[PDB]
Amino acid sequence: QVVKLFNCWSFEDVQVNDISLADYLAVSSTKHATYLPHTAGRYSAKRFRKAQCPLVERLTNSLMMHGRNNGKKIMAVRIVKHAMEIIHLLTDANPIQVIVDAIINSGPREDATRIGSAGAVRRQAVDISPLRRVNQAIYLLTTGARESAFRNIKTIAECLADELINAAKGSSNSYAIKKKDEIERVAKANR
Amino acid sequence: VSDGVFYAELNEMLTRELAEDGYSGVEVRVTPMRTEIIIRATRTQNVLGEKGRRIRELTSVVQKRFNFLENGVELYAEKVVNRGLCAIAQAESLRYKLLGGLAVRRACYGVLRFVMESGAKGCEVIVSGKLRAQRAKSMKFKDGYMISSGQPVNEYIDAAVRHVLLRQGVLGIKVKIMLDWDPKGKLGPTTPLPDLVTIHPPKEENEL
Amino acid sequence: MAAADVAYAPPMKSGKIGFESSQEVQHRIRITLSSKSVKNLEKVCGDLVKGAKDKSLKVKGPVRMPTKVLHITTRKSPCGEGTNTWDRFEMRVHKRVIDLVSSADVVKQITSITIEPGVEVEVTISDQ
Amino acid sequence: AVSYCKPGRGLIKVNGVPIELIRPEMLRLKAFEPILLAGRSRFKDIDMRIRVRGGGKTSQIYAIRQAIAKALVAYYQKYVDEASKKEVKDIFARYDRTLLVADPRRCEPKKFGGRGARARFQKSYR
Amino acid sequence: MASVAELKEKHAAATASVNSLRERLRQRRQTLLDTDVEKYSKAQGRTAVSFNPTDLVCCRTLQGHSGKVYSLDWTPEKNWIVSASQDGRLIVWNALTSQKTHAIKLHCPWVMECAFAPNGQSVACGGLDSACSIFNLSSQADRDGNMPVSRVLTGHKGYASSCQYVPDQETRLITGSGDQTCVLWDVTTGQRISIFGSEFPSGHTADVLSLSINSLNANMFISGSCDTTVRLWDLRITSRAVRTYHGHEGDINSVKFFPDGQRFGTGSDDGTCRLFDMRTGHQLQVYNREPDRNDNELPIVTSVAFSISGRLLFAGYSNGDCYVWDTLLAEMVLNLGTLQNSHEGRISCLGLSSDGSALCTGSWDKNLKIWAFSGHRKIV
RNA sequence: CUGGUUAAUUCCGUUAACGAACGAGACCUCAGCCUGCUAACUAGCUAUGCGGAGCCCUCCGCAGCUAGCUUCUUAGAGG
Repeated sequence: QVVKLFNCWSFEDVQVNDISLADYLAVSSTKHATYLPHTAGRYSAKRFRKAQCPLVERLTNSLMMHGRNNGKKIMAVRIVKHAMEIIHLLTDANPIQVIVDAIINSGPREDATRIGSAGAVRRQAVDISPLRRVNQAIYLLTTGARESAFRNIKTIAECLADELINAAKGSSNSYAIKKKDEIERVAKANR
Repeated sequence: VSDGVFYAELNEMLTRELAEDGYSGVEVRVTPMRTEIIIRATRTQNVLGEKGRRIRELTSVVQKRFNFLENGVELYAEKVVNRGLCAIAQAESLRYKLLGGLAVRRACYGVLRFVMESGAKGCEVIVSGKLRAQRAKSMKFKDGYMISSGQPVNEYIDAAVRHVLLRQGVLGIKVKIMLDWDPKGKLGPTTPLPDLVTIHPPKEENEL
Repeated sequence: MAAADVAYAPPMKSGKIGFESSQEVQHRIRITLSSKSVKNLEKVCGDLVKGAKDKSLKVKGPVRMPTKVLHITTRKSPCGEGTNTWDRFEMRVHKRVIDLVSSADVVKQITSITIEPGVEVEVTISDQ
Repeated sequence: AVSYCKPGRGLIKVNGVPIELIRPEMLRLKAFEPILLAGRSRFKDIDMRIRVRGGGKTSQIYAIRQAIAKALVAYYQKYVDEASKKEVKDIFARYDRTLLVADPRRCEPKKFGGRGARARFQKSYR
Repeated sequence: MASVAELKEKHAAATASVNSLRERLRQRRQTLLDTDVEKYSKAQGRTAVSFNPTDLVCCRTLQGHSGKVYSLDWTPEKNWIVSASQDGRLIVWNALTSQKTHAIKLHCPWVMECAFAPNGQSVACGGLDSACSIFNLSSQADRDGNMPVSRVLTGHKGYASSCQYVPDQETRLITGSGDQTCVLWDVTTGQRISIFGSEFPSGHTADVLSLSINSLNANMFISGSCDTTVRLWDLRITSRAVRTYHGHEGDINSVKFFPDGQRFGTGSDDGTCRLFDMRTGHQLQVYNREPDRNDNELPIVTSVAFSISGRLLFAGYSNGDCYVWDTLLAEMVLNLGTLQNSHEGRISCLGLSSDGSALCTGSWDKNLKIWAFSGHRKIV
């Protein structure tokens, strides 16, 4: 067997509980998954399931960027990798499973676009088509970790682990869950 | 770079001497120590004059100017191979009416109206405003085909320019022409090149 | 056993003088011909002809090898002024083609020079 | 004897493989693989096919890649070993095929057109 | 030799001269070759002793060429079949199991020309690229096909369209090529020993898409091309391209000799396949599907091959079937039909084994089948 | 005008029109233009040596246009 993925963690044991979200969360690729970094142009066809994924690719990838300045994906891959081992040592559970718990908790069911029509501006609440859920969620988890790292003596690999474990536990301490249920609260109300 | 310099320095010198000049266009190839300078011209006569002093004094200058090596030179006469594709005379002849005038409009059509008659397939003549010494109004008229730009790089367009110092006022210009190409046959116009065949019944016929 | 210092001596032939004879054994040989034009289409055709000539002469020299590229690309917003976009790359190659013979006879030099096909091709007989 | 070289290419930098089959040691610039690319995840991209296959001792790969950064080096290195095997064995055609092969990519840096502050993000004004 | 239909006369003096010369030479030749034709094979064949059961079926199904399988030729040992495909790949297969021994990534697309050497050593193919590259076969485990002293033997102006070995290695090439010319070559050196160049009818002026080597001494060879002629060229002597038939309306996109050597089957792209008798020098037989109802997607087309006995012609067409014919009788023995259950595709090549036991068909659908007959009579 | 399509009076299908130019595309350009090769070697690989190194087994260096071919380099063709 000899599982790879940084050479320490499996990924075909990782369960996605939300059936709708699961069918867009690729933990398996054409031969099986891996995480080793690249890119691969498949564009953006619509209606249907429409792309292949990796969460782990999105998450490091949110980190290099958000936030902010200066860093690189080699640094970002390193921080995800450090955050994943910090997560495993504080949960004793596969950190790929813990990011899936964080993404499902941090991925709002409904969202709230701002439309001007007639003489005024309404927001009537909208869909959030599941790649957008996955993302809002990752981003908020990353922006939280970034924000926590800016203003605390806590490595961000730790801060990412800290935000990710709080989100993957429903804890309103997390920026990502707190913004998720803020968004669902406005989207549910503005009808 | 230094091999480059010589092409550029030489090219201007051959252009300036070969300016107004009532003759017709002027290649130069400069082989080790010698200049061919090929003039395509009727009034080959004034430049040569045989033996004398004439032929050498103009040359000699170029050498002492910027170039090269303890010798003499050579000079050859030519004709010209249906004039369009390059000259001076073509340019000057329209200036040689744009001296004294003549209906300005007539020259435009007229210089174009010739050349087409010798084939040309398009020709575009173009003249600077300040006709009647009023405000500018540049003129066109172009007949037939003709392109410098869009079609392929190898349409083989003669295009030039010239200038006209009238008394009162400049009358620019830029004549263009696209005809057959440098005398030996080697037509290739405007991509695609079509051709099929007619028929085919067959028993003898084809390549195509 | 051991003790190796390696030279060439097949005999004969090496790149520094490609030995041939006679004329008191020819001790001349190293010529380099570097032929530099604007346009390729013309060059190639001249270049091939040199290769052929060597082949005829007695002892066969190698064909054209055409090496590395010289660009000056200068882009000016030509002017207005003000002109500061939709500016310009007119970009200029000049190309260098270096053709040897294995043996540089008296006879080679003289045939090659007399009838020399350069129109725009600038070709320098060279030189120790 | 044994030495089969099929030369891939995909990004700048050139990998010549002459492979004589034995124990699974890996060289680059004729120097040991993990240690030359010490501290890298992209280094283990290469390592992927000299484990996973169920062949370990069947490839001693001797690799030289010359000229460009740390990152580039892996993607090429890999391709070659697969392609060579496919020619001999038609049953390990499903070795080449299912484990990913073949991208030039062709998206290595792009033209710089004028006005661009980088090349393509035209000025903040004008 | 082929009667021409009444055509409306023109009243020009100059042409009559044209008719004069042309008709004077062709009728004078027509009265000698024609006389030898005692009967036609079909007429004579009526009161024949019968054929045995035909029982070919696909015994095994093979796969591995990347693109469309263009061409095949079987090896003399009865065990290898090669084959070349548009991707540039050349595969040598042993057919029964179907194991792949060798593969070389050869070069061009349009590499529709793989042949087996009489020795068994080598293959040639080539196509777009303008060369034929040779390759020895070895037992070596490593199998880099590409280096083992290959060689670009040939240079043509245009695209190699056909190649074939004679009965020997020493004359490894007899070619007719897109460059138009046809050429005989000496192998090691690669020099063109001689060139044969002739005409529009007659020689071939246009591209040779096939030629086939005559079976005997192999004194002559017949070629086929677009100029709509089947032209045998006298290789052995002065090389006046010797004897010609131009029966066809359309390309004779193919040409294959009988094992007897007596006939060749002209498979052409024009909506018939025809058989031409080289010895008598007249059209012996016509293979055509005369009723308006009996039409397929395309009428019959590109390629032909013979049984060892010569009784059967198995043929590939663009329409995707094979109609099997009794050559002598003129009957169709049978229809063979293969693969899809809707939508067409070319069957471009079909080639007999050396022992004659079986045939391999390659198709654009990207599959191969080998059909075989075992036993004298029906199985079991 | 229309009907459709497309970056594109782009092409098609209609039409009181039938053409026709000029832009666009095509074209020369560069990105991967590669690829098996034809071409030569800068150079690469590879061979053979030899100065040594670990303890010709393994490894570095350079040696001779010395041997050949090649991803590099390079021009072409095709593709």
